[PDB]
Amino acid sequence: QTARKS
Amino acid sequence: KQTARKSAPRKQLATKA
Amino acid sequence: HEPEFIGSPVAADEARSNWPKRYELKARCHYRSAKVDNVVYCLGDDVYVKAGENEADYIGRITEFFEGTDQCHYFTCRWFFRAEDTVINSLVSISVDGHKHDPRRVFLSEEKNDNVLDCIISKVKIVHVDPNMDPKAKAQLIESCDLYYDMSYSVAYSTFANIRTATLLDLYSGCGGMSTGLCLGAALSGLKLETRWAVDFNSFACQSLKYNHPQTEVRNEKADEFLALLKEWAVLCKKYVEFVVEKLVGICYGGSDRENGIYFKVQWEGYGPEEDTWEPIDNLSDCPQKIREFVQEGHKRKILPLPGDVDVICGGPPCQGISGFNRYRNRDEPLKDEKNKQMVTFMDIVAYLKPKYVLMENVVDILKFADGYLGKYALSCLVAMKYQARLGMMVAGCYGLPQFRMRVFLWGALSSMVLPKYPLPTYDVVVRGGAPNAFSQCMVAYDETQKPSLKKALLLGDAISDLPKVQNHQPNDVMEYGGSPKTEFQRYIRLSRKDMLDWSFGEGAGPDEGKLLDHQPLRLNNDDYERVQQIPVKKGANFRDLKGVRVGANNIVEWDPEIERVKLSSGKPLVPDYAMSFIKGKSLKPFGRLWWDETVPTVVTRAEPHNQVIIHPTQARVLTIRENARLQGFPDYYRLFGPIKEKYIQVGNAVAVPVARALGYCLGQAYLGESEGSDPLYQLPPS
DNA sequence: TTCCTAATCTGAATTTA
DNA sequence: TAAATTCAGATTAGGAAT
Ligand SMILES: Nc1ncnc2c1ncn2[C@@H]1O[C@H](CSCC[C@H](N)C(=O)O)[C@@H](O)[C@H]1O
Repeated sequence: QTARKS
Repeated sequence: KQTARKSAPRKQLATKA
Repeated sequence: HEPEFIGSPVAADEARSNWPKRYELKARCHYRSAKVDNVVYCLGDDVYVKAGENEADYIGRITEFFEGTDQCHYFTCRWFFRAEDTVINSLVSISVDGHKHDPRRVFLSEEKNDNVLDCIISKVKIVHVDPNMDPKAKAQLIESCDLYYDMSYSVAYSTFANIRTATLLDLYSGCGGMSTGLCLGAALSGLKLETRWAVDFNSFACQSLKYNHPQTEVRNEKADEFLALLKEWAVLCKKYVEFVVEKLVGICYGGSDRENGIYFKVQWEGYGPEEDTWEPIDNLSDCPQKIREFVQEGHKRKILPLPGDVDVICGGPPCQGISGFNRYRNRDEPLKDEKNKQMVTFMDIVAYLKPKYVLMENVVDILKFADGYLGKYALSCLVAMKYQARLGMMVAGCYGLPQFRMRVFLWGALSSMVLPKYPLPTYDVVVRGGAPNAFSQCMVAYDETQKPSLKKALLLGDAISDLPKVQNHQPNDVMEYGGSPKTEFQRYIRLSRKDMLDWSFGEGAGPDEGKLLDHQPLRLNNDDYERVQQIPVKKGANFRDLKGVRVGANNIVEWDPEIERVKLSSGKPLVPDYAMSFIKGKSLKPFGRLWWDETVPTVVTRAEPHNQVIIHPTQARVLTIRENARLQGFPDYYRLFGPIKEKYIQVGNAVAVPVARALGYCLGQAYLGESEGSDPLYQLPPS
């Protein structure tokens, strides 16, 4: 879906 | 009046004793 | 006023048929009721008795009313134990996640005493409470009296007792010898006890446990992190709720190089597993459906247990901060070292999960360090949680091992279950060590009056005469046995998985069938290597056999004046100075050679020859990892992983798997419902 | 009763790759 | 800074001598 890579 | 009182086989792990 | 006896005496021979040996105190006759200070007490009354100065008033139940042959007026009662009257003592003031010891909760015992009627004070209403009744039908009953008891206490093994799959959580699991033994013994007893979860903050121990148990969910983390992860896995199981994802791998709370909170491992679309990344939840907020899928399928697969999903919890919390080996311990307060507080964390997780059975294991100094503060703490945490409990001390060599490892084991069982016994010794042992005087009654052993013929005490040759020779540098994790097994113990230790009822790999032979695993010793540096080379191959040989060493007055080592300081090839002395200083210069341990007929009291995590006798009897090396695991009963197929030192640590911290296996058989018998009665000891069947 | 002695899932300070 | 090497305390149970 959608998220962050830090 | 006075006080009352409130009061063991050994184990054996070795072959003898 | 004078205490008096009330009513006609019991029939002369009826009193003898009820109390034969009373007719070492003899009685003229028996009665039924007695008055003291204008209150009549009948038989069976619960009574308060005057005790010593500063001592709380004793609590008893009257069993006879008789006039003594010395013309005195006696009564006799069997005592109720307060929670602090038991071995718990000062730790009656502790609380674990809410639960405290109820001041009105006593424990009936069969300990009896005779006193005079003048010791009696006033009646007390003590009701017997069934834990398996309606939970709110016990409330008003408890508040309708003065004291109450739901359990009996026995001095023998500190027993708190009542009046087919099963899941196991292994906390501080290590390489997994304890849980493996428990599962093996339970399978022998007819119970499918598996290990669903295992937590350990050492990575190589996790590697070993998952290798020998592929289906086990092994987590490389800490126990407090695991407990918080369970707490914040429950609410996701209740809610069911830069790049793009394909699936979520795992979940965690906190950890190394991370802050408190729930994190997910993420597999990103178009990227390999090497690019999978641990991420927080507030940064995964745009990924709701995949978190839903993860939570749902992990709940259906029970990757993490909810309260009620764990039937047995076993634990071997760190003893490095409790052992008599640690000369830096803090007796003044034991719950300062974190490794000591890990037992509190363990019992907190037990409180959160509420398993049917609990088995904590530690060493004997937990009953001696800080006068046993921590050990009793454990018992208290079980008693304050209404757990049936039991405490035992078991010697490893008594179950088929050439080593004398006395370990303390705390059984706990919910009141809906049967408290499991302790297995009697199946072997004789070479007694090397002393049990504490305050816990003499907690030694799991046969009494002196009766002991059947047990199998001969295993010696070291029975364990290692099979194995082929290896040098100081043995870099091979897998090799072959030089020949067939020689002794019965070696034949038992070379049994396959299915022959040992190990169902970890299902049917069909698993990995490393018939291979010799981890037969590698600690590679000593060149200096220690040639020091070992200089030790003679003889019984009793140690550093005192080196050049320039002498035994002076009162068995104290000195240097030989006629022989100059013997020097090694490196320019460092052949005989080290710490060898000369150790144990005020009176130790035989440094660079000691062990022999085939003498046992090893306790295998430890460090395998250096420096302050122990760990040198192989005929080879110029220390005992290999496989040999130490054999001394602790590990089956030969149980493969270890990691550096040689880490494998040594794994097998040295473990539980002797024969001990855990006997415990697992007892646990299975208690779990299925096959039990004899009140006896805390159990004789094992042929196994 | 004397001393010893044996025994304790090892840890920390220092020195050296 | 990490890795390797060197040294090391506090109790307590039992065991032989006498
Ligand atoms: N804070 C902590 N959190 C989790 N595990 C810890 C810990 N401190 C120590 N441990 C782990 O506790 C383990 C105790 S060893 C227990 C081995 C096991 N009973 C067996 O029979 O094989 C060690 O392996 C250690 O890595």
